Formats: sequence, structure tokens, C-alpha cells
Amino acid sequence: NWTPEAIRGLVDQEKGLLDPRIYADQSLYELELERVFGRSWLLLGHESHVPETGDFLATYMGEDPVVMVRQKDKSIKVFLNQCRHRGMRICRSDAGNAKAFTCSYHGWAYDIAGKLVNVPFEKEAFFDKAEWGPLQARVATYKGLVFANWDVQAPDLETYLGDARPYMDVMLDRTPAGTVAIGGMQKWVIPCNWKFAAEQFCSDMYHAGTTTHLSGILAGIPPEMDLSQAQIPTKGNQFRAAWGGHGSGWYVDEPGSLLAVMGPKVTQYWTEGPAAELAEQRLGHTGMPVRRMVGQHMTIFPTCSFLPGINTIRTWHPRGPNEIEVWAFTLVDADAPAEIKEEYRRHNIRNFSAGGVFEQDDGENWVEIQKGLRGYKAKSQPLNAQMGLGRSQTGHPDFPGNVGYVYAEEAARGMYHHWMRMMSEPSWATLKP
Amino acid sequence: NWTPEAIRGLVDQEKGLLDPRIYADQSLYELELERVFGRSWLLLGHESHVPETGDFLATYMGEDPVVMVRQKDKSIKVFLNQCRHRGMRICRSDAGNAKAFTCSYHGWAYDIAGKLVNVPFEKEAFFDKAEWGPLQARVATYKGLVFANWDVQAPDLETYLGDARPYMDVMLDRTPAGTVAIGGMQKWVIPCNWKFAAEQFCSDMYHAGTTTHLSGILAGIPPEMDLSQAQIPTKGNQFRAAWGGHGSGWYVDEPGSLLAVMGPKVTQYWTEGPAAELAEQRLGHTGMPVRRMVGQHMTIFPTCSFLPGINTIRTWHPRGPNEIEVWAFTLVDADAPAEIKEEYRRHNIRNFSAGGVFEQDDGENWVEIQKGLRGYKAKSQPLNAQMGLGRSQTGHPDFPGNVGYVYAEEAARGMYHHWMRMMSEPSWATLKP
Amino acid sequence: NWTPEAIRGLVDQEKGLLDPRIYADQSLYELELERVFGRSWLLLGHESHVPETGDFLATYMGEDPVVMVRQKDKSIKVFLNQCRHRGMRICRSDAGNAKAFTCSYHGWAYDIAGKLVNVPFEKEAFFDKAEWGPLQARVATYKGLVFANWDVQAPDLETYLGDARPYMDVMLDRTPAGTVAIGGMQKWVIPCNWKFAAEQFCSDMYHAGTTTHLSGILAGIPPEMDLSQAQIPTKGNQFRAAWGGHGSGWYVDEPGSLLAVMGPKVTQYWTEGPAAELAEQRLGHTGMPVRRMVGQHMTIFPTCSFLPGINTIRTWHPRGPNEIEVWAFTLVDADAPAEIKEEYRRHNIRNFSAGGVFEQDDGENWVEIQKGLRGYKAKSQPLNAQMGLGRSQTGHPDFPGNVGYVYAEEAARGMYHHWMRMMSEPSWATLKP
Amino acid sequence: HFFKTFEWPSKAAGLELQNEIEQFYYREAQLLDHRAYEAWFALLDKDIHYFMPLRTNRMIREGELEYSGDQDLAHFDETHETMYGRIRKVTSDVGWAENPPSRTRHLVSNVIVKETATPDTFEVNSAFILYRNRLERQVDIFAGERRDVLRRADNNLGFSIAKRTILLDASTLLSNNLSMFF
Amino acid sequence: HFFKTFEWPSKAAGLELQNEIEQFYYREAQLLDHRAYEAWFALLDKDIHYFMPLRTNRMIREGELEYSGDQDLAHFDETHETMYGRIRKVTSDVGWAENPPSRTRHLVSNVIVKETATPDTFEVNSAFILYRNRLERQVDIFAGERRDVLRRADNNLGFSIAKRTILLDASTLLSNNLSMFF
Amino acid sequence: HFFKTFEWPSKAAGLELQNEIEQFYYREAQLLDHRAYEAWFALLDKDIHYFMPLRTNRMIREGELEYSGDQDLAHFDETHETMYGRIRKVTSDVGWAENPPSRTRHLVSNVIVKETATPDTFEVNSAFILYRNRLERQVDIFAGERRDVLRRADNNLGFSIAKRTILLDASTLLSNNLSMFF
Ligand code: FES
Ligand code: FES
Ligand code: FES
Ligand SMILES: [Fe+2]
Ligand SMILES: [Fe+2]
Ligand SMILES: [Fe+2]
Repeated sequence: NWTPEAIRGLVDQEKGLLDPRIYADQSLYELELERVFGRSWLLLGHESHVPETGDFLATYMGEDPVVMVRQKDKSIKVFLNQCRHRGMRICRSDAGNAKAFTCSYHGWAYDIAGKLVNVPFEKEAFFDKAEWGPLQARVATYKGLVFANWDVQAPDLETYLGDARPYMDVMLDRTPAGTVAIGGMQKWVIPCNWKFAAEQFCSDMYHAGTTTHLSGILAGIPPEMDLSQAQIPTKGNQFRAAWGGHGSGWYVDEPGSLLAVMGPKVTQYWTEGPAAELAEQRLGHTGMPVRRMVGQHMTIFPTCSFLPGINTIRTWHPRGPNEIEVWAFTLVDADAPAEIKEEYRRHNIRNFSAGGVFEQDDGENWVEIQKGLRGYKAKSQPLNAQMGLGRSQTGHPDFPGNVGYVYAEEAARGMYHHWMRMMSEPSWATLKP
Repeated sequence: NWTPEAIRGLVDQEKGLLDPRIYADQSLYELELERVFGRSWLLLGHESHVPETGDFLATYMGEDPVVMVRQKDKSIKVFLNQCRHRGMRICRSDAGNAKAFTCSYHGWAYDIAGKLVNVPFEKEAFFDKAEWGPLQARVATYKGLVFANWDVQAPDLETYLGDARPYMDVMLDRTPAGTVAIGGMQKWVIPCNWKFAAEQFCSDMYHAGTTTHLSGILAGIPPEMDLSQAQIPTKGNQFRAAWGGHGSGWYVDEPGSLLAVMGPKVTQYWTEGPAAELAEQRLGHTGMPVRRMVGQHMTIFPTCSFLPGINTIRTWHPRGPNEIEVWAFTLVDADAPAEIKEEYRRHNIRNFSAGGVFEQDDGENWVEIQKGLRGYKAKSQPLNAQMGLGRSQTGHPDFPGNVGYVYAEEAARGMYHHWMRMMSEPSWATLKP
Repeated sequence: NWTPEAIRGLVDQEKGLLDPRIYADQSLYELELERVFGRSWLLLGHESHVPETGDFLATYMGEDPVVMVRQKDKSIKVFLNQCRHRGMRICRSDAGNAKAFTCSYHGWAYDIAGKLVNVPFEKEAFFDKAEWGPLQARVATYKGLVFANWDVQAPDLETYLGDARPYMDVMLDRTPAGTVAIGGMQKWVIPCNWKFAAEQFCSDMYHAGTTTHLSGILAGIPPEMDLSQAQIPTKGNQFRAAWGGHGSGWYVDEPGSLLAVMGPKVTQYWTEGPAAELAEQRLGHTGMPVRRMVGQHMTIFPTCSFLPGINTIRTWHPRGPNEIEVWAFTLVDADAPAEIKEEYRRHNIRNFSAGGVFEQDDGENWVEIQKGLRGYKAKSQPLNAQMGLGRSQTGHPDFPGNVGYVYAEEAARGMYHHWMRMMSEPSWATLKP
Repeated sequence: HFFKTFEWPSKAAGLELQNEIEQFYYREAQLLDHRAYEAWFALLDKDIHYFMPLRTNRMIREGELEYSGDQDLAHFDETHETMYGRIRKVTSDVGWAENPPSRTRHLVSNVIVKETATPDTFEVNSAFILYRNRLERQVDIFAGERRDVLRRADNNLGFSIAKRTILLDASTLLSNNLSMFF
Repeated sequence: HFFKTFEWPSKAAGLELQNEIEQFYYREAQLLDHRAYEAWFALLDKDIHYFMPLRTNRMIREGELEYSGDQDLAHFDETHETMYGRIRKVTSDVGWAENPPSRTRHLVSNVIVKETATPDTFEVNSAFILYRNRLERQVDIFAGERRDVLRRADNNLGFSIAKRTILLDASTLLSNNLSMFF
Repeated sequence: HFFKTFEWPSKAAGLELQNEIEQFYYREAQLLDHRAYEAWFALLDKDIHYFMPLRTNRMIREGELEYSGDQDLAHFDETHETMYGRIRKVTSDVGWAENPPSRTRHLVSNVIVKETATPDTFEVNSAFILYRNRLERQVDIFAGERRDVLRRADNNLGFSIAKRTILLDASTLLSNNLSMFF
């Protein structure tokens, strides 16, 4: 089929070229499922989605539907929402609370652990119930977020995240109380491949630095103070991961496009006063100047994306090469004052939702790109990923890791780089950090 | 792509495993079209849908559009709804009466037998008309039911049926006047593989006597009572054909479960009276206690399905692996009295229609299963079809052939095995009984 | 792949057989996008669509979106509507005047030639600008029509057209002032294969001389008449291009078939008076009795189709093997009197429109064939293309080239033969005339 | 048995009556769209005939056969008693098709009112689009018309439903079910 | 010619006139949805102009060029004569596109009535969804607005159609045809 | 955060009141449908709460949790200023999601008018289909109901909007954006 040799040629971080085919080949999508999605660590939401016992949430891992349910022992199990008898969906609502999961087709019942504990007419018909339960999937946690994985061979969550953790924490680890998820999961369909969504949150600040959000910006300044005086951010840096194709990027010294993007009360909370300094000292154990560090974007390959400063975070569920679902939600500091928790809710609605003054323009590019990639010619020549090629340092004063300029494609090169590895290397032996 | 080694390992009759990919695989489907529908005997309708010279029904053999049309010599020809010039549909309505068929594109004219009789401008631009009529299918009748097959090498109808014949007889052979079809052919689109629907009518009472039709039972019982006051049936048996992949399943000695479905008056008809006595007095050579058999579910492989108590009967037209169309109709005994015919009508509409209180839940299962089979992990590990393994035997006092218990997946096994045996063996000499 | 030998099995111009699979097969369609659409001269529109510096038209070559824009030096350039950075549509409108084109994603500016002139933040992340502009197409004009081609190796437009040019001239060369397009480009989606559309306009008058246009003709005649006063036209010819699969067909001496389509005034202008005489003089070099020719249909392969006297002209944009978009417009002689231009406009809208009384029936056939081809048996038998086999002659007194009867499929075979060649022959070395 | 253009009366309903019947259907659409099945059922009288025929593609020449007849199958052919069973189902916690339930929209327009022989009993024609969204991403869109007989009533909406014929703009159903009521 | 917001009158139409016009459209829709093409055509005056301009994607800079003008192509630009051609075609047994016929629903709303210089002549705005089902599974959904000139008539329905412009919510048409009348 | 059947008044609003509101909605739709965003914007009152919760598939037992709440995320939850910025964005030469703009139709029916304790303020229920067509070939069809509080006002429309809640018949959004207003 698609030889390991062929896959390797689709990406090249040396010269900086991407075969446009990656966003569009059906064969490459289906192999993405088996080799990327059936072996990666996929975000499912937060602990605060399932506080009590039995509390569940139907969600996805690639194109496999999963129940993430809270346990008796306060742990969290995650399993394929599929009764192994004849295929039926076991848990049939979006969220709620369970003492039991019954399969409506033939009765086969289940408990919140996800174990098969009764089969109607067991003896007259039939087999061991313990070996015929819904394919179990590994579960782990990082400062709130839940992730899962089907592959026993894969490196544990903490290892997999690697040196990306310092940057994740900037959102998550700002208090010992932790983050909590404001209820409600936003969902919408986007006709565009997942990697643009992933890449945009990885390396792309360029889009915001240039044209995409000119309208987004215009929205948040008085009728008197009109955009004929536009001040675009310049200073900031981008992180490439040591392994696994994650990445982040942010501005430094610039409360410019955060006051216009998020209002005063949320700036004067992320930057000033008691709650701001508490954060810097909780994570200033990497030399991190987090109070002057605004407008961050980040991805955890494949599909966990979020804007730490802003606090919206989403999973792109793949729906073929031409389609993804955005399942978004926002995060708050659990101990934060209510007025600021309202300011975090209101703004994640105004800006990062289907009708969001920012998200609309975000999705448009990807929408309009995916349309173009239908053509033979539009898929027959390399795409330019050459921003800051070999310009990122191996060490930096204020920020750890492989670090470049904010407007660059180093994280992106990493992302497509790791994407290629997983697609080409069937033996976990080779791939593990 | 799919070697006859791998086709063998999709279904395992001995262990009771089925490969989930048999419901979802695009390539297997393409082969399905060729190896299954391409040469199986297919249900088109009933003789009474085309009772007079030239009466036609436009239906389907697989994804191939066909016309079934009565001839002056009182027989029925079937042919492909395709003009061999440039491929235009020849018959353009659902049903009615032709004195001829003309192609709308270039005027190639045909008699009611599918024979090409006139080509406009023939002597100016042309060739033997006799060699260019639309492809014919072979046509066999079984007590009103019209079947069709493309393959001149496949066994004849009665031999295709074999020992599945007497379990068909319970519906079709009740009187010497024979069945008639109630007017109207109902049609809807279910987004689910065909094999599920076929299987469910082959060996799936399990769903009936468990969780599926709790709502449907509740809908049949008097306003004055609930589910609890009562008990779901357990006494009954399951048939599996010696050759073919067919399977019937029924209850014994529990008339109440039919009362819940077809009403007092029809249940009276099925189980007591002169006509219900004239039945076994004609069904002697089967030695079946037909007056005690209630809620029969049957499939004639691959897509001919019915419920001999209720008399709903349908072809599942395949429309991909992720989709079917149900073309459903209803049979009554021709000399059965007017009130009995009407009670059948009402009760068929009530239970087995796109909005029927039973049929709704049958389809909803399938719909959600297929949604599941999108993902990779949901297609990785096999599916349990172990029910009633090795418990069926060649000798049974009241029931012919290989019989077992009602709540068994045994008839299911022979269906899926015969499917496997049609997707591998390419010559009929090896397949034929 | 699809061996070069197997492709040649599909078309048999000698026996006059076509393989249905060419219309349905997805792998063939992907082949076509490269070996036909990737190499062919494709019609984009008319010079008059972009008359001023900056004026542009967003259209398509295959499934690749292109921009057709007028330059300072009055030339026309055509470039992929794909920014090479990440793929975004660079021209997002259908048409208008552009002083330049800016990508909305990251702000890569371009000039009206499609040269990349400004990458924002170039010094701080980078790369030669003049090698990351969108792929340019070859551009060739024939008497107002704008064609385009990707392949630098392919034969030039004049040569590509061969002896088809006199026939194009009947429409295009009647007056020194040339043709102008009427404003408005009408677009609609037909669920069929481009080869149906293209063949019909190439060689099929047969459909008009028989059954397809009965109701259209009826709509064209006075209320007191019906099809009883409507003579079937029998005089005419058909031309197969010497090379390229182009073709045409026309009636001779049958002005009433034009009358029912275009009305008395246009019929007069086409056939009698100063303008029509001027047209016969200007085309004296061809030796054709241009004034006596009506009903003319033509296809410049693969997908340039027009009806000379009517002056509807369209490109069939492919969109899968089961779908096309029709992008149709109409030409008038630029010096034709106002009243005549207005009659042209009115009669094109009446006849050749998503709602047109002829067009409705042209597409209906195509659509219904395409559904038929979903089935296995539907695809398993050759279609008849034997009309006028071996009856076509190279030295006709009146019309030049390979010439047979009006009701013939010689130009049909011509089209399909070239299609096969272009699909089987990867080097222009063997392919060129 | 074919349907034909609604025979609207020469003299249109008074403005007041036009409005009472319109409001009635708007109220009825709220009950259904908010799953108040028991409230809706209560509009259906003793002698209700709730009928939805099959619709076929016919050549114009055989246009009199387009719809299924009184002794043929149908999508719905209901009495008070069978409607009850159906409501029994739709509202049951073991009714899988509608648990979790759908989200529907009953959009009503084109309302033409016509007196009958009996006073306070009206023959009413109207058009609908019914939008059923359910589960994750399923959408079913139904257009059609209704021919009702309505009786004035001492209930909350002002009228009871004595007859409903639903002519659905469909031959083959595109939805997997007709769980919804019309 | 660019279109813009319908210039409604500030003094709304009286209730009786509002109702007559709406009833008119409801009966018009019944006629078309039941294929009474000849009865429908009788509504069109001899000087009717029936026009459906094309629509294009235009940058705000150029949004005045959204619709095709009076000397451009259009989906319909018709006189009484050419309309009659179209009725002749669609009613013909040998009109393949509409034999067998489609099943349509013309849902009508948003009716705004305005007066003119001419007594008993009205300029009317309204919105529609036209749903077209066809063959086995073909569904086409159209939406837009109509701008008519209606004249009180001594005919079956109350009014005659002097002018009709249909603004269709479409650029490229998704439907393979416009076999239906708006 | 749980909605239920609209509480229609027992006595219907008078024929005048019903017409005035209806015409107000048809005028509203014409503004929106012709992108007169500024004039639309001017309809909103200082205190406006423009809200559109998320709906989820819930088992019947958990039906009271169908809609998102006040301390949850919404598709929209706006005030005058947040509405103004949205208005500001959608009219921007350089806001790509609506340059080139979409083509929409707001089809309004099922209008139920309820009088409040305050004269000249009304609680209004209505149904809608919103049809958005876009780019070349994109169609998004939305359905639901609006729950408005409306005050009489001296703008050319006769009313202003104080509160709009929008119950969209959707769990997961089938469209890639909500660039349009409901
Ligand atoms: S599939 Fe769950 S019980 Fe049969
Ligand atoms: S397609 Fe049947 S006559 Fe040409
Ligand atoms: S893709 Fe056009 S600027 Fe980035
Ligand atoms: Fe952004
Ligand atoms: Fe069942
Ligand atoms: Fe034609």
C-alpha cells in the first residue's frame, strides 16, 4: 500500500516541505486512525466533567465513541461505547449519571467500571462475561485534563507529554485548588482536515500577527477610537517539543492584543495583583516570566488544543480527511472570584464559539483550504513551511526547550515530523522518546 | 485486495466469531454486489403486484434497477431497467401497466417482454435488435412470492430453498386459494448494513424476548395494565437450513405474545377455527404443530425477510455498506374474510411501518451500531455469536431439519457462513446441493 | 492503475462498444483528473469576461480553482487560486476588478499577474519570492474564447484544435467585430458524468431527432399547433476531428428546427440578410454553405460545448465521476443590432437554463443513466456505439474533414477513442497529432 | 385515492376565525415540539381518523393512482385506540427510538379555513415543514400538507381534531423512522 | 440593478387587505403544489414580467454587482408568451423532466403589502421555502423572496399577477433543474 | 435552565396586536436578510439579553438538563456592547467569514403574542427556519423558536427587542459557523 518509504517523503523538516496530499488522501486518513489515533493520548475533557460517582460523558477517540465514567474508588475508567455482542451503543446520552449501563439490543448489562455483569438467558443459550466487555482503554490525568489510549505498548502519559509540561501548567497549575471546567461542551462540524486545526494552535500566531483577526480586533475598541490606528504585536517566542510534535507560542511585554481580545478585568487578573504573582511563583521554577506572557496558543499532538491565556480548550475529533468536530469548553481557576469566572464564560462565548468574533475567521481559512485540495494540481506541489528554518535555539534564558521566534514554523515542522514517524514506524520500540 | 484466505477468516462457524469489518468494508461490499446479489435468488414481490398482462413493478436486484412485468402467456419476465444504447432507465414509474416500454433518450422501443422491437433511423445508421434488449434475469415463483436470479448456473428455486421450504409454508401454504398482497409497497432508508437486518430475521428473537420491544409490547396491551403484570415467552425453537444460509425462529405454546401484536381477532384466526385447522390438514407432510407456533421470524438468504404470524414481508435493498432501503409489504390469505384482512392491514401499519411501534426499535439498534463501526477499535476485536453452539440436532419430533432453542445464534451462523461460502467458492458445482 | 492495456479495453471504436465503467469508476476519475484534465486545453470563458486591467473571473480547471485576470499589457494570465504557503483561496470573489490579490490567512500579497510581492515578516523568519507564486497555466485565445492548459509539453491551441476550427468559426468568425459574451454566468449541479454532457454536444442530434425534445419543440411552436405539424428533420451531417476527439453535427436545409428554438428574428439574422451573407463570405475559405446550416452542436474535447446558432456555450466542470457543474453563458456578434442581442438573451434563458425547456430534458437523461450505473449488472455489459460505423468519408463536397450523416456516432467514437489514448499514453511524444 | 387542489370557499373565513385556527395550530406545534404528548393526545376526539397515505411516482396518465387507497398500507392509518398505543410508546422510558428524544420544529402556514355542514366544525387546509433533529448529527426534513376536520372545544386550545389527513412530500421515506407526530 | 431592503410602508396594510393577499398566495401555492398549471397560468396578465436574476459572491466593495441586470442572463426572464411555452412543456405527457411529476410544497410567509399609484394594484413582498421531492430520493430545498405586482381581478382567486421578481437564496444552483414555478 | 411549552394566554391577543407584531418580524427579517446590520442593531434596547443555550441528548429521566444554564457556556449570551462588537465584526471589509457575505432567509411563522404586566411590553413566541446559503454550494438550514420580550418603540419598525432567547433545534451544530443573527 503506502510504503514506509513513501510516508517519509511526505514531510521534510530539513528543507521545510509538506505534501499537500496529507490533508486529503483517504488512504492516509485511514492509516492515521490505526497508527496515530489507535496509539496516541487523546484529550476527553476535565475531571470536573464527572465529579460524583457514575457521572459520565460520551465523547470520542478518533472515530471510536467512548464513555468516560467516574468510579466507586474515585478513579476514572474509559471504554469503547460498543457492546461486544453485536455492536450496539451502550451509553446512549451525551452526559449524566449512571448506576448501570444496559445494552438495549439484547439486554447484556454493565456497571460503571465497564464490566459485563449479566447476559440474559446465559445458561439455556451459552463463554466468560469478564472477557466479553467493551474494549478497555488506558486512562491518565494531567493537572485536570483526562487523556486515553488503546495501546498497551505506548509510553505513559507523563513520558509522552515530555518537556511540554512546563507550558501546559501556565494554564493549569496556577493554583493548588486547580482548574475547573465551566459546564457545557460546545460542538460544531468543520469541513477541514484536523492537522490545520492542530497546526494553528501549535505554531500559528502568524495568522493573528497578520490578517485573519483584523475583524476580531476591530470588534473590541470604542466607535470613537477606530482601527485607522492599528498596533500589531511584535515580541514573543515559540516552543518546539523535544519529542512527539507538540508546541506553543506567545507574546512577551504586550498587553496590547489581550486587552482588546478579553477585556480589562481578565487582563488585570492574568497580569496584576495577588492571584497573578501566586502563579508566577508556582511555576517560576523554569525561569518563566508568566505575568508578561499573554495570548498563548498550544497543542498536544494529535488533537488536544487550547489557548492557555484565554482558557478555551478543544478536541478535534477526526471525521475523515475533509471533516472535524470541535468539542470545545472553557477552564477557570477553581478558587477564582465569581466576577472573573463570569468574565471567563462571557468572553469564551463572544470569541471562541461557532459565531465567535475570532473563531469564524479561524475556521474560514481551513474551510476554504480544504475546498482547494480537491484538485489534482493543488495536490501536486509542496507547501511552504520554511518560517524560521534552523533559527531556533537549543537553549534560552527565560523559556526552556527548543525555542524560536513567535512567528515561525518550528513547532509545525515538529508536528508534521512526529506525524510522519508514527505513520512510518510500526514498532513502538523505535518511536518512544 | 481480499484474497479467499482472508474471506475465510471473517466468519467462524465453529468458534462463533464474526469480523466487524463485514458490515462496514467498502471493498467487501463491492465484492458483495458481485458474489452475493449478482447470483443469489432475490425477492422482487408477489405475483399479485402484477396480476394482468403488462402490469409492472419497478424494483431492485441489489443496486441494479429492474422491471418485473406480467406477460400475455401468464408468466413473469424480469429485466434490467437499462437501455443498452446509452444506459437510460426504460420504465420510469414505480408501477402500473405498459402496452410497451420506450426509452426517452433516443426512442429505442420494446415490447412488454423486454425485446427491442424498433430503433428510430435504423436503416439510415445501422446490428441485430435481438441481441441488444436489456439483460434478462431468471424468474421463479414460490406460492405467490416472485424471486429472480441473474446466474444461469445457480441452482433452481426449490433447490435453493431446500429444507427451508416448510417454515416458509406456514405463511404461504395455509389454504388452496394461496396468499395475496395487500395494495401498497412501503419504502424507507435505514443507514445500516444489510446483514444486520437479514440476521435479525434469521436468528434474532433474543432481541424480542429481552430489551428491544418493551415499548412495543406496552403499546399492544390494554390501557388498564403495565409491563409487570405478565411475562415474556421462553418456550420455542430455531431452524437452520441444511443448505442456503436461511433461518427461521419461533415460539411454542405461548399465544399471548402474538395477542400483544396482531390483536384478539387475528390471533383467533392464526390459532383456532376452521381455516387454522385447514392449515395443518394441509401442512401434514411437515408434521409441524403450526397452531402452537407464534411469532415466527424468518430470512431467506440473502435479503428476503418476513414474519409468518404478522405477514409483513420485505426485501432489504443494499445501498452501500452503511445503508439500506426497506421495501416492505403485507400478505393475507385470499379467501380470508374481509375483517381479517383489515385487521392485518391496521396491525401491520401499527407495528411494522417506518413509524410502527415495533419496527422503530428494530431499526434504531442497527442505526447506532453502524455509527459505531466507523471507528478502528470498534472494528478491531471480533463479535460474539456463540449462542446455542452445538446444541442443535438433525432429529426433532415436531420440527424438521437442524433445530435448536429459540434464543440461539445458530441460524445466524449458517447465514454468515453461507455468506462466506458465496464470497469464496466461485463455481456453483462446488456450492450446489 | 489500471494497466495501460486495460484502459484500451474500455473503448472500442472499431466494433463500436463502450465500457459502462468509464462513467462510474472512481479510480478512472482520478486518472482523468491527471491524464485528461491535467493535460487538456480547457475553456475558462471569453475575453469579454475580463475586458479591463484587473478584471478577473474565478473558475476551474478540473477541480482546481483558477483565476483568469486581464493584465496591464492586455494579455490574460491564469493561475491556481491556491496560495503556496498553506493553501488558502487567494481570490475569494466570483468576479470583479482587483488592483491586487491578498491572501486572508497570513497576508502574503500578490499582484494581478499572480507574482508574490510581499511576505509580511520576511526578514524575521526567512526563500526566493519569485518561486512561490501559484502555479501558472498556459493561456491561449481563439477568436474570443479563453482556453487554458497546465502541461508545458502539450500541443499548442491551434494545433490541438486541428480541422475543428472551421466548425468553431461558424459560431466565432462571422464578423470582423467578433463575439462578445452576454453578461451573467449561470451555474448548476447535475448528478452525472462529464462524458455524457460532452458526448451529447459532440455527436448526438439523434436525441433531438427523436424523443428527448418533444415537449421543448412543443413549447417553441404556436399554441394552435402541436407535434402533428412538426416535421422530423432528416438532412444533415456530422464531423469527427482529424485529431483530438472534437466533433460537431448540424442540419442542412431545415430552418424550422431553428425556428422552434430561437424564434423568427434570430432565425432570419442567422440565415438571410447582410450579416448572414457577410458570414458566408468570411468563411468562404472553408467551402461550407454556412447559411443553410442550423441546429449545430459542438464539443472541443474534453469539455468545451456550444451550439453555434443558439450561441449557448458552457464548460462541464467535473466533480467526481457521478457529478458535474454546468457553467454556461451566451455569445452574440458584437455588432449585431440591439433587438437581435435581446432575442439571443431571451431565447437562451427560455431553452438553455436550469429551467430551460430544452436543457431540462438534456440533463434528465444523463441524471437517470448515472443512477442506473450504481449497480453491478448495469456495468457488466458493453453499450452500443455502432451508429454510422464505417460510413464516414474524408472528401465531402461541402464540409471538410471526416464527415458522415447527422444521425451518427462517428464523432462519439472519435471522442471516446481520444479519451482512451489520452488515458493510456503518458507521453505527448506518442499523443501529439 | 388522489387529492387535488383544496376546494377553498369563494367567501374566505372571517378574520376572527382565520386567527383562532392559526393560533390553534401554533399552540398544537408547541405541545408536540415540547413533547407534551398527553396534552396533544387529548385534542384527539373519539372518532379520530389519523391518516397518512403512501405516495408513488406515476406517469401523468396514471396520476389517479399517486396515493394509496383506503384498503392499502399507509404510513399512518389510526383510531383513538391505536393512537393511544403509539403515545404509550413515544412516552415510555424503554422506547429506544425516542429515548433520548428528538428535537422537532412544526412550522405551520398557508392556513385555509372552510365551514362544514355542521356549525362549529371546520375543514382546514395548511402547509407544514417539520424539522426533526436527533442524536448527534441526524436531520430529517419533512414538507407536506394537512387536511383536518376541527371541532370547537371546551379545552385549552379551542378546538379538537376529528380528522387529519397528512399528504407528505415524499415517495420513499428518507428518514429511518416516523417517530414524530403530524 | 441592485435590490436592497423592501421599502415597506410605515402605515401597515389594513387587516382585510393583509388577509386577502395571504389567502391569495395560499391558493396560488395550492394550485402549483397540485399541478394545476393551466389554472395557475390563468393568473398571469398579458403584460406579465417574470424574472429571477442570477446571484454572485461579491466582496463588500462590489456588493452592488450581486444580482445580474436586465441585459444579462437570468434563471427566468419571461413574458406571457414564453411562460405559456413553459406550461405547455411541463403539462406534456412527453415532458420527461416532469413526467413523472415532482412533489412540491410552497410554504409562504412574511407577507408585506404596499400600495401603488394605481387603484387596486399592490406591490407585495413575501418569503418562501419551496421544497421539491422527486424520483425516489431527490430533495431540493429553495428559499428566497418574491416581489410581485398584484391587481384585483374578477377571477377565481382575487388577484392577477402583473409582475414577479424572485430573489433566490443561491449562487450556484444545487438543483439539477428549475422545473418548478415560483 | 429548563424551558417547556410556551404559556400562551387563554384569550388570544386582538387582531391588531397580532398583526403589528407579525409585521414587525417580517420587517426584522428583511433587514437581516438584506444585511442592514446597523438598522437591525438599532432595534436592540440598552438591557438586551440575546441568548441561545446548548442542547444535549438526555435520557428522559434526565430531561430537565436538556439546555445549558446561566453559569454555563452558550452559543450566544450577549449584551448591548457584545452585540455591537459582533455587529462591528460582521460589517468589516476585512472580516472574512462574511466577506463575501452569505445569503439568508429568515422565515417567520407560528407567532404567539402574550401581554405582560407592563402595557406596551409583550412576551412573544414564534417559530423560524433560517436558511443560509454561502460561497458556491454551502447550505445550512436552521430551525427553532424565539422567545422575545418586545417593547413598542418609535423606530420605523414599531418595536424594539429587550430579550431574545433562541431554542435551536440542534445538539451538535451541523454548520461550521454562526455568522448570522437569529
Ligand atoms: S449487541 Fe448489546 S446485547 Fe446484543
Ligand atoms: S439511451 Fe436508450 S435509446 Fe439511446
Ligand atoms: S496560506 Fe496564504 S498567507 Fe498563509
Ligand atoms: Fe486565531
Ligand atoms: Fe423485532
Ligand atoms: Fe438536446
